[PDB]
Amino acid sequence: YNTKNWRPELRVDPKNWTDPNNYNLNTQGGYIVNEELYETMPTKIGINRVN
Amino acid sequence: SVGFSTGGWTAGTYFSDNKVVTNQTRQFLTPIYNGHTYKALQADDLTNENDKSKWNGITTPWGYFNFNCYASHFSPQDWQRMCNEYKRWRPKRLRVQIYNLQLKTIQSNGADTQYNNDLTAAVHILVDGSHQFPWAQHPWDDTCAPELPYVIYKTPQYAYFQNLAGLANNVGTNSANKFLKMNTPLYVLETMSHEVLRTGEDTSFEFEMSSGWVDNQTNFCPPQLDFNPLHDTRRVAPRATNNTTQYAPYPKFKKPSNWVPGPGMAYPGRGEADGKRPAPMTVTLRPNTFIDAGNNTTDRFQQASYQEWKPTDDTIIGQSINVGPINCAATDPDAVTTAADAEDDVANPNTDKVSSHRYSIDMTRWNAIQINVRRNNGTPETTQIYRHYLYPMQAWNSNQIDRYTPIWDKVPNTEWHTMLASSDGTLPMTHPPGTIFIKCSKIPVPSENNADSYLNIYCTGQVSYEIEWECERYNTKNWRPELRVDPKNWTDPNNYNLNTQGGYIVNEELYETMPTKIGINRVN
Amino acid sequence: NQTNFCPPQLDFNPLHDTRRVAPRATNNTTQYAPYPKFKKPSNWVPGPGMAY
Amino acid sequence: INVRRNNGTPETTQIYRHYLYPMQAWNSNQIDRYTPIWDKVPNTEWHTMLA
Amino acid sequence: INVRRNNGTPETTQIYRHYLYPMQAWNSNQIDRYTPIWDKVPNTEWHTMLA
Amino acid sequence: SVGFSTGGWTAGTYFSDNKVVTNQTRQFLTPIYNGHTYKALQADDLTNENDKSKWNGITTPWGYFNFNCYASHFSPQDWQRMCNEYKRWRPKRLRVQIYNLQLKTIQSNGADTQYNNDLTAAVHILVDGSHQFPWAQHPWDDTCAPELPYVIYKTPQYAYFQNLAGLANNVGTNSANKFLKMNTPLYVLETMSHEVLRTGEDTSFEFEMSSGWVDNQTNFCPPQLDFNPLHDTRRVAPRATNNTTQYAPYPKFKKPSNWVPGPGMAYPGRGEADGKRPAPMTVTLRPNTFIDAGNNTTDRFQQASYQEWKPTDDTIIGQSINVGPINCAATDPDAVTTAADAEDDVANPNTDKVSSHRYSIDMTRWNAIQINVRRNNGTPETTQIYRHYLYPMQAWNSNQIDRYTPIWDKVPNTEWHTMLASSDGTLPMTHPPGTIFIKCSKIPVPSENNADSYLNIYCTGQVSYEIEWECERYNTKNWRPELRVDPKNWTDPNNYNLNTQGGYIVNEELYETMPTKIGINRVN
Amino acid sequence: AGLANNVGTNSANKFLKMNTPLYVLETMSHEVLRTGEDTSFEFEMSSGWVD
Repeated sequence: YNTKNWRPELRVDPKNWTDPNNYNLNTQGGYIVNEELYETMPTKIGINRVN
Repeated sequence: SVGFSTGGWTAGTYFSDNKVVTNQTRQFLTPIYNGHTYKALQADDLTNENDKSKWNGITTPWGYFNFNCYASHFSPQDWQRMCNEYKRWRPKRLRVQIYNLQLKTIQSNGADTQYNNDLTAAVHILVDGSHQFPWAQHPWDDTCAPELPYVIYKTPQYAYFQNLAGLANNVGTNSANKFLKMNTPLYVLETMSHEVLRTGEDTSFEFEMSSGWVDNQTNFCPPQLDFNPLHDTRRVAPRATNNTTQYAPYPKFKKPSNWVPGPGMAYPGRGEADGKRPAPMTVTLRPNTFIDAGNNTTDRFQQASYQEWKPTDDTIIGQSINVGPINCAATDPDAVTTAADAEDDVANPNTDKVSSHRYSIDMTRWNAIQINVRRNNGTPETTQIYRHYLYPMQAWNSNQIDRYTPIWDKVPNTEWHTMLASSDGTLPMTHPPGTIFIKCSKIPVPSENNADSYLNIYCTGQVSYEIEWECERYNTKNWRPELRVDPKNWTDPNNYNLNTQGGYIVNEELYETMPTKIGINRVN
Repeated sequence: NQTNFCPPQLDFNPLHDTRRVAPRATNNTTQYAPYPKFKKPSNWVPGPGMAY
Repeated sequence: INVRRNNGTPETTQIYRHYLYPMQAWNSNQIDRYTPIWDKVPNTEWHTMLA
Repeated sequence: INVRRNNGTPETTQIYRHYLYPMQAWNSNQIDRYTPIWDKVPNTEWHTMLA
Repeated sequence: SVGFSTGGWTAGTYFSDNKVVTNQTRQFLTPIYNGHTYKALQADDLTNENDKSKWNGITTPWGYFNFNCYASHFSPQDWQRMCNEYKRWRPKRLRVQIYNLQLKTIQSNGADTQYNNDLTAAVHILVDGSHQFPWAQHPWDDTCAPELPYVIYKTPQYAYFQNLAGLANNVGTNSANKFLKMNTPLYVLETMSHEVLRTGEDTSFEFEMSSGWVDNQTNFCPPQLDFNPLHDTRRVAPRATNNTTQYAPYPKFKKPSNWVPGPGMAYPGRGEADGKRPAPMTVTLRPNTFIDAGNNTTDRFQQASYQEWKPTDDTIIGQSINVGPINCAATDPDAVTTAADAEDDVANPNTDKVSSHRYSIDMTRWNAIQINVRRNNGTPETTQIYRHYLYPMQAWNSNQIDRYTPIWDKVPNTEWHTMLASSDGTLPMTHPPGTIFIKCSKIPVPSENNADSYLNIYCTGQVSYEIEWECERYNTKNWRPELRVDPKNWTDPNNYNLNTQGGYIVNEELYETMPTKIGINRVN
Repeated sequence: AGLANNVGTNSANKFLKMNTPLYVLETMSHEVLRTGEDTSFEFEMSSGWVD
């Protein structure tokens, strides 16, 4: 993408996660995904296109 | 140098079989806009209850040129000749020249205001050809270049949309509210490379245009009625008696057609005396992660059904999304929803003064659509379809346009769009001619206190703009003479003429239409 | 991967009037008044949808 | 959608099913990483736009 | 089509006129030997798919 | 000629795998400085007890351009993209163009002030590329080119240091006092060849830059903790019982490391409410042949020990040598000693408004260092090292920087220097981009009495400046997603945006950091 | 565990926990060998002297 936007844009990032330990392993070998809440890593989060 | 002109006056229209070329030159005036600075513009502060909007945006120091209208490129004479001699036309390309620039300082001496030229002052000229800035241009804006060639053209100031105050605000956590507010873009034209020009310099621009045709011809025959009555159809209509069906052939003058009337919506609008919800269609936006604060801090929604949020009237009015004309092939709203070019005194009725596209006699556009069923008790009943969408086997024509119609509109930049058939008569194009932005240079002056203080200047120059039009002459086997664009029907014989005060006389008693699609028949 | 911040209906310059006028119905006749600067009718229809 | 009756009463109703119509423009909804990539278009004579 | 009201009552209604919509796929109806081969598309600016 | 522009507006950022190119243009204003003359500047007269310095120097009629800051070259958007997409970057070269020059006379007519251009007036432009003049530039000066491209850039006035009044004075015979006073240099820019330009002329400059990298990645693993706990270490820890030593192996999760924590000093400073000695480190200078007069005519020293002279507090304050941040790899002072960009009303706390580099999560930077001994009576005791110098086998990382950080600093011109690892985040370079000095020509007017009387003028023009950045994209084998520079954590969603007054909104409620080294892990 | 944990807001605690990497060797290309296969490796070494 190229943009002429001045301001910074939203990006896919862990900061909004309820559970900081996510997509990580526990001591039993369990793969930890979305136990407390669904943590979305969606498309179309931040990149603006002009109309 | 300072004493050489960078161009000359170019004008006149060239006619030929396959192409028409229009040439216009205007003297223009560009002032300083917005105090040479960018500002946020919030409609909630500017409006009142009669018309309220949450529209937010940015006003810029820049200004721009607008060529989009036919009266800008065609005199009434030349428009008449287009409508009479050609079955269709479309713009192929636009060439713009800006030259003979003059930069004058505005300096007060005593009570007098003296105008002296600053020979080293410059003008900023930016062209955005890839549309990387917002494209703030509403097609029916009054900002277009003037119709009369000797009238000065004041360039309009550029401003664009940022967000809706009701949607984009500081509310909730991980909410569409904050994200719309966080993700709101800001555009500054000084972040793009552009030309700066002094009085001896000039510049030029060319834009290739791809689009659909403006059609000048009309269909006398409804596609459903094109058949030979002299002969029977093999096709038979059902007749329901008790639990069985008896069949009988369609009458010779009624033959069922494969061809469905085109899409249409006959919605006039609310017709209210306010400016709240004037359009036939309004739209409300509620992102699914939106948080309603139950205050005036956000838009308001009540849930009407499970997972359904109905906006309040204030929310509809606030987001101020107005869609029209939507009528497409429906002819009842034509007069009411296409209107333009009217000033409201309320002292005298403007009903017949206003311009609209109501004058089409085309037979592919429908008043009403009836669907027919029969209930179990044997009662036939018929209802009408007021909103009729795209359906297989539809064929229809666009509505007429006139000379005061805008030429193009910009197709929204989106993943998906349906066919581009406009109810207002513009030609939607993916890339319209790129916007030419113009700004007077900011000449600072020293100030003792820290202050932004500049030299008051303005720019004057000549803009020459040219469109090459692809056109096609008509051939017909019609025996009879056809309707043409002509003054004979005018209520006021003195029209597009000047009065003794220099006033240009247009449509004082009544709107005199010079529409497309008046006379030229095409066979079905 | 990209999002539209601007509704295609709202992309316009409020600083200027639209030539286009809205109908006002009094008795059997129509009076016309211009659309407000911040409400400009759009050619662009909201996309297809079903909320069920 | 907005209409006005003969007695002068404006009334507005909502369109819950809204089909393809001329001059529409819109975007797809977002996806995430757990979304399937493709689907098979049915083998048929006719199909509308794939959105 | 299926909705649920606020009081918890599900209700279903039928669509008797169903227009072109994204992601539709269908076939033409059968023909026989007494069917006409062709028809003329109306001469017009706009037409939808010929089915 | 007078009516031709000597350039155009150049802007925009180019991104690529191996290089990023920024382009900025600013309209600038250069006034007459210092009455077109050189003057001595003595701080003892300008200051008072709250902040006193013996600083002496020269103020010049010249002024200069300052490009040193990231916000000058990067919009918040472009800074975000650098931090997200690249593991490191450094400036390769700087290109500067000065053009479209305008020289206006300031002449009063009655109560009005009229601005007319003098077409034959000139501008002096001096570039010192070999740094033969003093380099007066403190990296955190507020004199840098403006962040917003449409803001006017007022060039700062140039002034430099000569000597310290306490050290350099007329005292003693054959003393460091007189020699410092005798040997004090004087620099006049009119003794170097330079360009003079009228409105039709322009000029350009290029500067090659060699430097270290700005690192965008963070170490999740302390180099001491990178080991496999599943296995024993052969290495055994001593256990002291009476006069003998018993050995036992280190635990599996504690394995002694060869790697020493990097150098650091955790000194906050005095934290006093005055401006006297604000830095963590202060330095006093006493040449060995210096003579103390026992008066206020010199600096004051008491001998504390044989051949040791301890300065009085007034002497420390007077010489005004302030050194910080010195913390290097120590993280406790990070917030307090790196702060910047704060105005003190004292009415509202600026604690969270101020910018500092406190946000690094890197694991190579230490809170505290403990050393461990055992006395003869069997008592173990542990103390901490508050100043920890360079030592063999140290490895550490720089602290984070933000967009408001200056890019470079000048390495002092000296025989010896240690490694260039900055606590403030600048890139020290032996030759920074040469300073471009600018001065309005001195146009004298005749005067009846002998007097220095000139014509009041100022210069306006456009400066275009460009940096080519060498950058590297990151590759990682990390499975999990990483932190990125993003608005989500902002207290104020409306940031780096404009308000309705044209104000540019930055960090009103709290400082919103867009730091380097936020998310990208490098393996130890 | 003392540094990286779920505590505070916008804190080094959560960021250390969020930003913790995970490495899985099956995400890198490598050889698989049966009994008849063999493999070899060479490593150039630069270092100081043992005196």
